[PDB]
Amino acid sequence: VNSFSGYLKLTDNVYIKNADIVEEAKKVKPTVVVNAANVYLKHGGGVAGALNKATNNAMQVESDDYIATNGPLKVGGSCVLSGHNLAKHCLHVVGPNVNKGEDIQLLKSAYENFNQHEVLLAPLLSAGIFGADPIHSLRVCVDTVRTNVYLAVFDKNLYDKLVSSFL
Ligand SMILES: Nc1ncnc(N2CC[C@@H](Oc3ccncc3)C2)c1Cl
Repeated sequence: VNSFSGYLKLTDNVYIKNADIVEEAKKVKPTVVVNAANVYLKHGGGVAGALNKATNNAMQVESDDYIATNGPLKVGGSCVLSGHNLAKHCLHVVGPNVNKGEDIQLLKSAYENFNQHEVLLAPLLSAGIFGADPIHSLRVCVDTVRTNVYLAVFDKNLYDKLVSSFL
């Protein structure tokens, strides 16, 4: 038993809710919240901009030190940093950005990072401003992640389409 509430169960291990991941994170304090990161950990907009704003820019400060030491992430890669006031840890995961021309096949590699964590609160990777189809992202999630994932979908209209079209 865990503290996630109001989720619809899609599979043995994937759950989905119409929720703001920031508000969801502040209430649940999950062990891991996933950020929709880019390789530079520049948290300017979308999920990343929202999560970072909720940390009063502490996520960005930590991220800039990470990049100065380690260099950029790979598309499809991840790093574990602090969850600040939102979670114990933040798993920064880089899905391919279609608006930058990145290969969509890298979406599966991106979701594989979730398997290193038993339970996660996450957005749909490569959705929103990353330009991929969220229905495809949900399919890849279900077919790749084996650990327990709680997906927060900000847009109610999108949440209803994802559920109604789920196979
Ligand atoms: N998945 C998302 N994609 C893009 N923007 C989002 N947010 C939530 C509200 C606002 O973010 C904050 C964050 C901290 N204080 C007030 C508002 C935009 C989200 Cl939740």
